[PDB]
Amino acid sequence: GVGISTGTFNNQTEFKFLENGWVEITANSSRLVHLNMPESENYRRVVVNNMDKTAVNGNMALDDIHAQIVTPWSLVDANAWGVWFNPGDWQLIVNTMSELHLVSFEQEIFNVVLKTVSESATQPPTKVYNNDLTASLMVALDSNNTMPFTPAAMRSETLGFYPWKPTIPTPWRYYFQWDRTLIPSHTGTSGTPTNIYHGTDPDDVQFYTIENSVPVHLLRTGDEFATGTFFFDCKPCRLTHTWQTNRALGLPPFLNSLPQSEGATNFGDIGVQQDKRRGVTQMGNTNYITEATIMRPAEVGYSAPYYSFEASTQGPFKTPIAAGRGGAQTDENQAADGNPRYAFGRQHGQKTTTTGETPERFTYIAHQDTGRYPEGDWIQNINFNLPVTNDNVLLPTDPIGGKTGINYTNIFNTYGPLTALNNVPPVYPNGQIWDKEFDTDLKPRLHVNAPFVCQNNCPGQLFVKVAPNLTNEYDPDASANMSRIVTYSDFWWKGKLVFKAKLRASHTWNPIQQMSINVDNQFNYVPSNIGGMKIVYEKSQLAPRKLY
Amino acid sequence: GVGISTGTFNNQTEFKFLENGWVEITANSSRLVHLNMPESENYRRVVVNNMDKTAVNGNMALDDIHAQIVTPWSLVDANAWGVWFNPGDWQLIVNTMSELHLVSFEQEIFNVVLKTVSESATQPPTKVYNNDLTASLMVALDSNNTMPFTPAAMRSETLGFYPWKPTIPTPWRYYFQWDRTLIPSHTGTSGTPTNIYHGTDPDDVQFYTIENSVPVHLLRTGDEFATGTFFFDCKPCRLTHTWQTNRALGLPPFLNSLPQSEGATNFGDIGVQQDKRRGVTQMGNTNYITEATIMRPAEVGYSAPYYSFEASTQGPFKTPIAAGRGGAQTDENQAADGNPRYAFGRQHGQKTTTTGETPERFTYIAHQDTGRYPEGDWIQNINFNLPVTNDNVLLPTDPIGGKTGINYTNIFNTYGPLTALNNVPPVYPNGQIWDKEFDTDLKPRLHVNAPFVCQNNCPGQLFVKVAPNLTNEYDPDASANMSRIVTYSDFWWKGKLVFKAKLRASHTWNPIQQMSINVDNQFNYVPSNIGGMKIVYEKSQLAPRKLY
Amino acid sequence: KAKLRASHTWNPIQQMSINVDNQFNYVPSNIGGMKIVYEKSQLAPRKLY
Repeated sequence: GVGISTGTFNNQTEFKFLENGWVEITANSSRLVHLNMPESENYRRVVVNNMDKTAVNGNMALDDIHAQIVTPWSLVDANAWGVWFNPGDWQLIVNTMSELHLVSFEQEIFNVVLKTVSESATQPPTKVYNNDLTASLMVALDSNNTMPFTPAAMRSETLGFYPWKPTIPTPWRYYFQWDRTLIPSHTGTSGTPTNIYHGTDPDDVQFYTIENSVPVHLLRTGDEFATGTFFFDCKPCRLTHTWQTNRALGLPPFLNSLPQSEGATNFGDIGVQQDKRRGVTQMGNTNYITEATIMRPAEVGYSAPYYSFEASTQGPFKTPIAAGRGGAQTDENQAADGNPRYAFGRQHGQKTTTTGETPERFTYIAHQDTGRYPEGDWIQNINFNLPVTNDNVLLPTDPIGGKTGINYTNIFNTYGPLTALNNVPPVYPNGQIWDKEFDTDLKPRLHVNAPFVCQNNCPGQLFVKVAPNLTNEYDPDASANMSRIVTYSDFWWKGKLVFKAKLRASHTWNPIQQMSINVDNQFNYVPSNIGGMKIVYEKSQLAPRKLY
Repeated sequence: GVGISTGTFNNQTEFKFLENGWVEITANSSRLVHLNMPESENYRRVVVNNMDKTAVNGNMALDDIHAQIVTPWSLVDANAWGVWFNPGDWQLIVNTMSELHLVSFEQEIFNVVLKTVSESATQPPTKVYNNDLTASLMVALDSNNTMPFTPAAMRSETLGFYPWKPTIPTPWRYYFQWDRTLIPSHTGTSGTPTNIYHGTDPDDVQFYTIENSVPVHLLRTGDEFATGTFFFDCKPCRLTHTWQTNRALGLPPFLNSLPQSEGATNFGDIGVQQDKRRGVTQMGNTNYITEATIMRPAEVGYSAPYYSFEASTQGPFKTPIAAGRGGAQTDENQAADGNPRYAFGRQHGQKTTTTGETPERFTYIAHQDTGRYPEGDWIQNINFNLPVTNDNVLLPTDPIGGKTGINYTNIFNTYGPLTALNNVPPVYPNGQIWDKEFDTDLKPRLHVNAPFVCQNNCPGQLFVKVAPNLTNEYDPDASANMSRIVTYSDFWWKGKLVFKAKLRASHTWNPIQQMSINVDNQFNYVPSNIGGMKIVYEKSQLAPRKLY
Repeated sequence: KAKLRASHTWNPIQQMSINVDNQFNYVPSNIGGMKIVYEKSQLAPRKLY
């Protein structure tokens, strides 16, 4: 009814321990969503063109030319870790569990309130907000996944992370087809390369509308819309990292001489010469069996061509890399490729009382040792004389193509049938939870943006829009814009995400690295005297696991 | 209730494939309709008289004198192709099906909103729109077809073609009886012909009101009106055209000499003289058997007197022609008679962001070869000497009545008992879907405006009107106009039209002409950067069919 | 065994058709010379993601 509520606020996460060390995690989340009427009631087709920026030779990485369809609908997106967990629940899950399953997902909309602004133009020009009890909110649930899938976590435009703060939805848009061609150059190149935007191929035109595809529900004040329960079928995401490289697989060599005194410089020693040892190598012309030459079962990780831009029908793009380097060799100073860098605003983890429009940034360096250190690689000739000569090695200090800043590791690629690698780790709080698999014949082995991939079907997207509120003067045969009453809405969203985890067990004599609070990160978890909150990122794969 | 919705937006078309190659097409359509209170609450009887225009000799085709009854009700009319299908569904139906049945039709009205304008006269004179929760909307459904049938597609006044755009209904009116007499003339005629409007015959006066004929429902905000399901009984409309003329029926002549080399000028030849052949003719005094003389089973198409104005009790009108010419001989330059010409506005297919009040026009040239080429006809004497003499042929260059611009084909008529012809094709998007059969004793064989004719009964018309909102001062004994509160309405219309089609089959070695998108008509199906949309017309009978 | 396609967008789809250019590739000549010109097979688009 008019003065009857249709739902209940709930933002609790529960832990229900089953038998055999399985625990059912059910995270609830509720928000207050503020929605304005759209700027235009029509679908647009806008072409973005920053050709003045890439007209300077060398700046071809800054390309932004694309085409998109601007729709009057808005999207409610809750596909991020920080929507469902606070740092206490995340510390509990990360420290106590070993693997994670994704079970189900629901959402609903209740307690709709529509108000109209009537700006009484005084000399202090005021505005009185009145309830419009007969206005409607239009809600479309794309359960068959007919619309193009747009995850909002990649643009940092999901729901907010604080339960006591009102949030906004994202204006929806999708990509339209275009053709462009950009020839690269460098600073000090004679002439201008081709920088051409061709247009649209008629064989690839797809124009989607919400009205022709999805049934749209009209919600007044006493109405309530509830999505049913979707059920996932996914692979488990493991909360442990591996440390073993190719240099630490299998049986170590037997030491015939052990140290007799304590110290960091009392080393052990194999008492056999390198040309008198036993074991298997893969060098048919070499009697040396060392730690770098001994045969391993497979290879962990691979080398990829890093900072490689590939061009296609719609312009250049960067090549994605599955796992980057990180650990004792690389810091914030030592720049690497493969580690993602997140940017976000005050709604998603930045300090709420900060000044300026510069976002907050961090680079996520994972714990799994599956990367490569490109400054220590080399090729050598198959003759394999051990004091190697100048013209028999390919070093990373040798120029490729005459360019002194390019070596062979920039174009190297060692992916093969012996390559083993790991899935991507979850990133709290800004990371995505699930993702959709590509509708192609040969599917990729992993995604670099989400730990779960719903294979057959994913949860349908939820669209929302304020219904048009017309005035007395309205002529559809006139070419001008539709004149509407200034209306906005407030509704309550409530979701429920259910997981399933397994409690970890101790295997070693020594303790394990855990997530804790100390004197350094103390004031990152409490509000300030004004109420400024923030959410700093936390690691997810803390405990180690033996690979082999 | 007040804050409870009473319906659901739906604008999807479904395809449900049955057995034996039959598919059930169910098109849904929903709109938002904007309705003002009427200008006057009374019925009027207005006589239109453009006698100053036809006072000039020669302009008697521009007659507009009639009489009509102006009612305060409005009509909701959804009898057009573009209300139910988008160009994708139309391409699917036209390319894949062969015939079309019309099954059922429903409509309903829900989510009524009534608002009053109270213009607070400030120096920036504003107006505040307030909900009137106790106001009513009057809805009359003429299910027995008592009112005169007025199809709105002939004046381009149906509902809009875009689902995301609000639409308006049409103010209802019907024809009243009058008598007029106009004698034609030409430029340079001595004197003035009779141009007289007589008046009304008392034997033919019919004054219809909605209140005395139809039960009227009163709808407040929580109310919902739903028409039941009407069921059609109609002949099927075929989506294939015929190409065979009278010159291509039956067995061709046997060729005694075939060409020996390829080329466009290596012709075949019948090796028999024209006075030595066999076969049946219909010339009792002629031994020549040629392709023009050989007997055919019947005649396809007919000749009609074209641009012939007939006069009757109520003035002159044009004579309708069933099928006009079109193809290799006629273009937009070569003007023809019989092909319809549509005019329409921004609500019905014109570019929405265009300027001016000039409508958009197109001439629909069909594919069926059932017309006539009047420049190639001739009569000749029954003596039939084959090099024909000057005074033995009637040519289209010979003047009829001494007039050099008139030949005998303007007054010719060859309709007979041997005439075969085809039904009218559907015109997307502006064409009518169904039509009512005349309530006369001898009914016409076809209509030139709709492919379906509901014979016994048709769907009843839906009338709508805002109920009167009186003020405190109201005196019915005073001769002045009723003073009302300025009120308008917004309601949602939702219809459901069900068809039945049969999937086509391939019969020939060669492919068939289809409807496709290419580089010419590419930007006719996508919005612009402002949101300007348009709907260009598409052909409906694409595949050929053998007549005999 | 095939599955009939469905319409998803507002705009039409590119189809295979006969026109004035490829007209005489599907009929025999006056001597009987026939030919078969190649045709494309993946005409309609599909969203990848």
